[PDB]
Amino acid sequence: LQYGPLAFVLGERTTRKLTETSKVITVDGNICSGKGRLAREIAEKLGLRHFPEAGIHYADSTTGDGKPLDVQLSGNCSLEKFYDDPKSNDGNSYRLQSWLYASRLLQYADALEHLLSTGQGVVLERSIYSDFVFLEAMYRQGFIRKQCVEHYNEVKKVTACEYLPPHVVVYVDVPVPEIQSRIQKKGNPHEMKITAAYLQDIENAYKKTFLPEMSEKCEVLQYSAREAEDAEKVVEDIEYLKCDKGPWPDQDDRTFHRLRMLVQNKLEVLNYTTIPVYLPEITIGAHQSDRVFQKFTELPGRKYSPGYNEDVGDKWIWLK
Amino acid sequence: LLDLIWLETILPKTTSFIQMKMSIMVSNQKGLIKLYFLSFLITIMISMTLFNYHE
Amino acid sequence: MNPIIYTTLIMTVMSGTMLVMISSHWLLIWIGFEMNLLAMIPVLMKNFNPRATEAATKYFLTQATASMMLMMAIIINLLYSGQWTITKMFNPVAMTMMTMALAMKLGLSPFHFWVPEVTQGISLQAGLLLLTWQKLAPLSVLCQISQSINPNLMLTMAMLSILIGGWGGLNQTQLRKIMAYSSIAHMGWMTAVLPYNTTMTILNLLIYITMTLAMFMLLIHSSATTTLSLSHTWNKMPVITSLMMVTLLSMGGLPPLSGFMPKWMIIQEMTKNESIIMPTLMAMTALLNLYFYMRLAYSSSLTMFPSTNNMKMKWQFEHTKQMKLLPTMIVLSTLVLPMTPALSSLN
Amino acid sequence: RQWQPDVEWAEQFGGAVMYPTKETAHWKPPPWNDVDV
Amino acid sequence: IRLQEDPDPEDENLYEKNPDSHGYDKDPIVDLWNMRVVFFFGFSIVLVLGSTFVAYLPDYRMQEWARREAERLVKYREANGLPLMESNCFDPNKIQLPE
Amino acid sequence: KTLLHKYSDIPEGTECHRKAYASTSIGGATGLIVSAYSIALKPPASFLEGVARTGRYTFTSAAIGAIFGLTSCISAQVREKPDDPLNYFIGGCAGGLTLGARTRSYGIGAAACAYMGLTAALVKMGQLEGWQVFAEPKV
Amino acid sequence: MPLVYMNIIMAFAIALAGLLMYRSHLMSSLLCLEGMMLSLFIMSTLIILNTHFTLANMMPIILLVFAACEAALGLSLLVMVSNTYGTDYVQNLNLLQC
Amino acid sequence: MLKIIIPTTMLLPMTWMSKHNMIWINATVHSLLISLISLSLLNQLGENSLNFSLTFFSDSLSAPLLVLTTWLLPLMLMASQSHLSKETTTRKKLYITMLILLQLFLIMTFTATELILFYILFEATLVPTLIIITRWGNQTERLNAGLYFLFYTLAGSLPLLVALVYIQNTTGSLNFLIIHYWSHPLSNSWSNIFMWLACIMAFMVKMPLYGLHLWLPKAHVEAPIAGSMVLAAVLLKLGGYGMMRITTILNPLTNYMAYPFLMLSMWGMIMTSSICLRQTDLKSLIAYSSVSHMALVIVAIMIQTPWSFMGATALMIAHGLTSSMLFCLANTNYERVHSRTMILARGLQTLLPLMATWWLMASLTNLALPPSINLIGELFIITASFSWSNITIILMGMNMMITALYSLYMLITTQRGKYTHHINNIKASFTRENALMALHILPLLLLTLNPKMILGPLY
Amino acid sequence: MMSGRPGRVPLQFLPNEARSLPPPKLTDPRLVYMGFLGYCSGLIDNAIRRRPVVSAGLHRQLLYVTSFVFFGYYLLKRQDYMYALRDHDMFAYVKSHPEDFPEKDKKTYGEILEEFHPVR
Ligand SMILES: CCCCCCCCCCCCCCCCCC(=O)OC[C@H](COP(=O)(O)OCCN)OC(=O)CCCCCCCCCCCCCCCCC
Ligand SMILES: CCCCCCCCCCCCCCCCCC(=O)OC[C@H](COP(=O)(O)OCCN)OC(=O)CCCCCCCCCCCCCCCCC
Ligand SMILES: CCCCCCCCCCCCCCCCCC(=O)O[C@@H](COC(=O)CCCCCCCCCCCCCCC)COP(=O)(O)OC[C@H](O)CO
Ligand SMILES: Nc1nc2c(ncn2[C@@H]2O[C@H](COP(=O)(O)OP(=O)(O)OP(=O)(O)O)[C@@H](O)[C@H]2O)c(=O)[nH]1
Repeated sequence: LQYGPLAFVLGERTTRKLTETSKVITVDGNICSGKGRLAREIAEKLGLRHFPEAGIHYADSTTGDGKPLDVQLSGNCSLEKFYDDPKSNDGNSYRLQSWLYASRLLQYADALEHLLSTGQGVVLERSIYSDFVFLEAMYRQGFIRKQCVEHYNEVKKVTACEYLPPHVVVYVDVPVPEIQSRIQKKGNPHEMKITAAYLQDIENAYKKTFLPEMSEKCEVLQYSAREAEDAEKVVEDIEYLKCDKGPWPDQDDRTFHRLRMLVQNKLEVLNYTTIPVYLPEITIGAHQSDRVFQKFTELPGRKYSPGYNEDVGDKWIWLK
Repeated sequence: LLDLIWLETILPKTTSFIQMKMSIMVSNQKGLIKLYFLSFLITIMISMTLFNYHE
Repeated sequence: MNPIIYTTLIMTVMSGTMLVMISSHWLLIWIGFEMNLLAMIPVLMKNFNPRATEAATKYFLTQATASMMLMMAIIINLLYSGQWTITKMFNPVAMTMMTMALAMKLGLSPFHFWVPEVTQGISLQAGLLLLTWQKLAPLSVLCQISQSINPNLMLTMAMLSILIGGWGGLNQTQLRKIMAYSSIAHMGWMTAVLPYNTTMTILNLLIYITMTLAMFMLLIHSSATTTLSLSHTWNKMPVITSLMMVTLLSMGGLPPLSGFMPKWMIIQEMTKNESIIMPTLMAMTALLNLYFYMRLAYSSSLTMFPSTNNMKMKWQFEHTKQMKLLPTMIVLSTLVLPMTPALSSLN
Repeated sequence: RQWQPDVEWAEQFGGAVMYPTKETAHWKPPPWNDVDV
Repeated sequence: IRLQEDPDPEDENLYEKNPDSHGYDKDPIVDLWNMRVVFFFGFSIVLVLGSTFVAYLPDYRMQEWARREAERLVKYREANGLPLMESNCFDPNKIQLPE
Repeated sequence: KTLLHKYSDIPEGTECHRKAYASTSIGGATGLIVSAYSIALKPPASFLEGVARTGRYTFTSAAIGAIFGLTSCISAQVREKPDDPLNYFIGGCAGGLTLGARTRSYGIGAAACAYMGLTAALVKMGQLEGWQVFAEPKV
Repeated sequence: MPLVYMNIIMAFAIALAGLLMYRSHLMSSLLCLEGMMLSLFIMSTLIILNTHFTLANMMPIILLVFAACEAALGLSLLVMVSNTYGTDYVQNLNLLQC
Repeated sequence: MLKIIIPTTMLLPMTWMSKHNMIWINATVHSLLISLISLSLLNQLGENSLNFSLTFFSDSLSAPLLVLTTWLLPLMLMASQSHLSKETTTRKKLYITMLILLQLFLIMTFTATELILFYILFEATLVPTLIIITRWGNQTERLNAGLYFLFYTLAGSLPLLVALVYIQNTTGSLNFLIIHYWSHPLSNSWSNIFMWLACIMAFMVKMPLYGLHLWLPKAHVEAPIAGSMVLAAVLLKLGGYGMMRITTILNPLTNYMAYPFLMLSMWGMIMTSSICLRQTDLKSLIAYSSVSHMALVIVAIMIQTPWSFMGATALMIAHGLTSSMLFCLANTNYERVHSRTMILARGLQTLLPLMATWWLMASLTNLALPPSINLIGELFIITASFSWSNITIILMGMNMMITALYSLYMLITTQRGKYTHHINNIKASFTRENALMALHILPLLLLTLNPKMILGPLY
Repeated sequence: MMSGRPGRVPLQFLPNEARSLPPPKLTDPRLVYMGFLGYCSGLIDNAIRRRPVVSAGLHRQLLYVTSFVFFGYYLLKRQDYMYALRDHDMFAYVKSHPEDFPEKDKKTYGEILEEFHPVR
């Protein structure tokens, strides 16, 4: 069976499979800093498990067929309409932040779960600790309401506390004049009007709290735009640390068993993201929720438990 | 006056009010261990006492 | 806790309870209660959160106090008769003394203030152990000494427990508090009939037990800790709320939903003993338990409640727990009313 | 469509104590995760 | 926008889709079949053969039997001349009066 | 049950002063028990406030018992029938009215007459017939 | 029943009352706890020796060796409640209001 | 009786095993078939109940009531596929399951030989009715109604429980037969009075009796249409059925310990019918009408008179058929206008010509127009009550006067008058609504020809 | 009650002297009732695990009814035992203490005087 209490009793450990390539290396920074491209190179050369930026459609990406579901069936919030209208009365602003943080948290569990079951380090774009900077900046510009800031906090406090912090964060320090020049190079029809003040408020939010917070919990390795392009230098940089700070170095098989218990169960990881705090942006009434759930249930695969859907061709269902 | 003022207040509302009124007191314990044990001490004392739980 | 450590810990808790039910010597009885307490505390202190530390401290203080208060009652029995067997005690003071000590460990009389709080702080899974398995050993001893019990004291313990059980549960929102107050009310129901018939106490024990795991482990599967958090379960798991509602209806004791079987037989047995005001009062105030039972049933399945946007995420993934013994517990706690003449099996 | 409870209905059932009083007005609902040389 | 709830639904006029709709179901063919089978096992099967069944049930309360024995009693008790109806039913000879 | 035995020993509708005396002792002791519990579960301020709450609860309970004791006995004297449960009923309502005076609310006093009046009739009801609230194990 | 026999009995009653009401300190509460077993150990000892219960002399030592399991677990709980809250003061155990 | 219970139980898989849209058809046709088998029991032998086994028995009292329940079962099914069609397959499947579990308990209740077996199923009808009222009820207050309904009848039923078990240990057996043959005179001791109160109060609450009647205006106003009729058409009669059955051991304590109930009922009918003279809500108007007619049966039963009993059962079933029907009338108009107020929808005879008729002889049957068995029921009670006391007619006669004024009043306000100007969504009435009305009217007037099949055992 | 019956060996589910009773028939209505309970549990089981209620785990459905029907038969024998045991020592006490079981006089209603209460 999967990792259970029986397996640990009969031999299944975690420290035996742990090795040097067991570092959580989160790449973070300003919008349009090439951190995503740099993360691929770091994971490629180090042999680390890369993790692409978990968007609105990451949860459906991880389960089912991985194909994106309809926005009504997943998220009910689009970064496209987000950028188009700042203060939409439908509350696409905060609803996106809560859903995106949920995908970041889900991605974090996949990193730890895969790391503990295989022993290969992980690199992820942004992080569950890299998601508060946006909402804080989103609050300063009035992109959300004040209670959105509060509701995001207990969701973090109830959830983010349980998981372990990373070891060496990767920062691509890119100034405002560069990313204002960089955004127009792509030409997608929702990023061409990103308010410069928004990207301005992203970086100083990183300055004041982001680096200082994890400095006591992990090493911080900053890089400029030039210092990030040469991925050869940073590779040796991250291989010359100690990661003594944070609770990660002190980790016996006792705590490992509990952590693998929670990440292998893909319900408790995201259980508290639905904390019953009724906010207008994120609360869905009974009628709308019921109709969408019927739409979700009638979809293939989700009708029954996985491996129990005759509509896809599951044979031997009478004896499974 | 008769149907949905008095007859709904004689039986239903009076019982509902009494149950709620006695509910707000019996469930509003202060959580302090001192008063809990002191409440036991009365119960232990008086139980072996004036109710004559010996004859 | 390492699973091997935890498994052996549970194992001695069961052994401690088992020793109580199979020991003729009074001293061995106190040993079984001592071992049960000795290993109950670490199970509560598994999550290691301040509420758990609060709950364990309260549980230990009241249980240890009753444990040695129990030991004092045995010595007085030795002081007045020189015996050690559990047949019928020989000193009226010791009768009340141990009845108080035994009862406090069940949390029914004014000696019950720990029960709502101790289950609140500790986790739900360990709560199942506290309100199901830790309630057989003291009941086992009480059945053995039911001959010498003092009816005046014991029935006063029953009335207060049912009255406080219903009244306390009306004002609570934390569903853990709901369960404990319901458990106290059920405890008063079973505890009233020991002077009359021990067999009916046993039947009330199994039915109440199966009902508690049915409710508790369903609550485990839903992963909810408040009424509001339980409300959202309809969106993710509509089925769970469907059986959870029928368990609540049975928990009230509405026929033909089994759970009315103990209340029915308890009323009948006391009625044979010319006690007829007593059955009526407990039966009348049994409706108090139904009110918060319906209230919990109302905002879980009967009426859908405003869910959350992130709840759509939960639909994609599936439960990993194999919910062992959950299905047959629901059926055994909801449909066994026609199979009532199995009372003879207990005798 | 039939009536369905709204957020106001939930808040009526959502307090720490369903029957509030001045003796319980200051009370606060428990944290959701129970965590308080 | 308060809550993300669906707007009030619009009442569906069954005659709008099919003018010959019959209020038993949206789908016409089974809508037609529901009528034929509700009327059949209802207006006809139970309301007619059921009605004559209860109407033609054998003697209820033994009414006819009560009449037939009745005149035999009167014809007997009018022929002899003793009163056709005694005041007391149970024979006082068979009874034991206390004291 | 010596305190209750005082009430039982005095036959109804005779020797009213002692009948009231027994009722006062029953009321005062009952008021003392609840007052002690209230002090315990809800600790008040400095002891003078504690005895002040004790003074209220005992005085209310003693007053309820006293007036109930008088009415239940003097009425049986006037109406020349001691077995009638109505004797306790008026006394039950009479005692219920005092609670409204002590609590300073007509509604609470009206409710007490409605309920305590009925229960007092029921308490006398069992005494006449022979009801056992706490029946010993018989079968 | 001799004068001394109930000199222990009241001592148990005084120890029980001392444990049944807390003044300010959990250690002092614990002190009344094993004080109660001391009288319990004591009271049993007179009974067994007086009655010449030649085989019951087992019971006292195991009464102590098992009351220790309570005590050992007892302070070990307090050390937990006195390192999060810092103080063994028992009025800080009201965090479980709701 | 297993020829009825077994097919009813086997119909439960029948619905759940059915296809997507065939659930309504199969459930309706087989329930109608079950009704036909129920009519096989109308023949009651001379003076003996049709005792089938120790578990189940039937006499002329439950014989009309049983077939009323089975006949009802299609009618809720025929009255439900309007608002239920906009729902998932499971929830519609669940709804049918509940009513069938409802009738199954009702079938078992009326046929039960043992008072305890009577008792268990008698309260058990709460469980399906409660969920039906709460789940699919189309209102907000229904949540309070469910509590009001459940506790009120249970608050009387629980004291009943202690009464039966006391009889079992004292008298011996508790079945309907031995009690009748071994009946003994009940003394006047105050304990016997309380047993009389316990053995009676549970049945009066479900009638209801005036004062203990506030759970009808709550439940009926916002219950679902299907659940509204059964609760109105039989569940009230369920309290009635126990009244004849259990008043076999309460003699002669009935004579003295009935005056408060007779005074509460004989005055309540005037008061409750005076309610009906003015109601803003049509469904509330019908619910209070059921209180008055049921209050007649309480008077009928409590006198304990041969003529009174036959009038009681005749009115009991007759009221149920017409009260259920009038509730269907409310559902139709409420469906078109999406409201319950009287004056909102008016002058509906012009818009809907046939419904003007259906609501018309529905009112006449509610009016006890002779020879409709509503008259043969009410008129019998007057004669029995008048023999009991000559002043009963002053009150009970005045009921028929008050019953007329409000009965036509809803006919005047809704059907007659001028059409409402703004209302324009009233389409032609579907044949389902018209048929359902006929399924009620025709058996009523058809049964007028043979009242002997409704006059009960005392006939 | 039987508690300490003279010869009740402990921890004995179905004592060997209970075999003198007629064993319950395989098609007993009580016995098959909990075969339903096993079946009724079967639908519940896969329902929680989100599986086709009727057609899924036919082996699981077979186990639930078979396990229920097995433990039921032995439980039913125990049920018949004690009730028969309850009746056995019952009658034995009657002819062991005849003084507490007098025979009431069989006097027909011809002499019995039951007062009649008219109802008007
Ligand atoms: C005692 C009185 C009654 C007490 C109990 C009352 C129960 C109903 C009311 C409960 C109270 C709350 C109100 C209802 C809430 C329902 C919430 C719910 O979960 O509804 C939706 C849910 C979805 O079900 P789903 O997962 O889609 O599976 C369908 C079947 N595949 O729906 C479901 O999960 C329902 C699925 C139904 C499956 C039943 C299967 C039955 C199979 C029968 C086989 C018969 C074979 C016969 C053979 C004859 C020959 C031998
Ligand atoms: C025939 C023999 C007997 C003859 C004498 C008659 C009987 C005894 C006297 C009457 C006893 C019943 C009447 C009530 C007595 C207690 C009254 C009392 O405690 O009042 C204080 C208080 C009520 O006021 P409170 O809610 O605090 O609001 C104000 C706050 N500032 O109280 C409370 O807040 C708490 C709720 C009330 C106290 C608990 C219940 C007390 C009564 C229990 C039953 C007593 C039965 C006595 C007789 C039988 C036994 C001997
Ligand atoms: C909402 C309140 C209730 C609504 C109204 C319900 C009906 C009113 C009466 C309720 C009576 C319930 C208890 C009756 C049990 C069965 C009665 C019975 O069998 O008769 C006995 C009547 O005897 C009784 O004492 C019965 C109880 C009398 C009333 C006292 C208790 C009931 C009222 C209080 C509890 C119920 C109200 C709810 C309170 C929250 C005869 O026994 P006996 O007294 O002759 O026995 C032999 C010997 O004399 C010793 O007993
Ligand atoms: N809310 C939220 N959005 C995020 C987070 N991380 C990334 N995004 C979104 O990811 C999208 C792409 O980010 P960009 O920085 O523009 O991506 P890029 O141009 O590839 O540049 P790099 O991120 O530097 O690789 C934007 O919509 C961001 O808001 C996060 O933690 N929270």
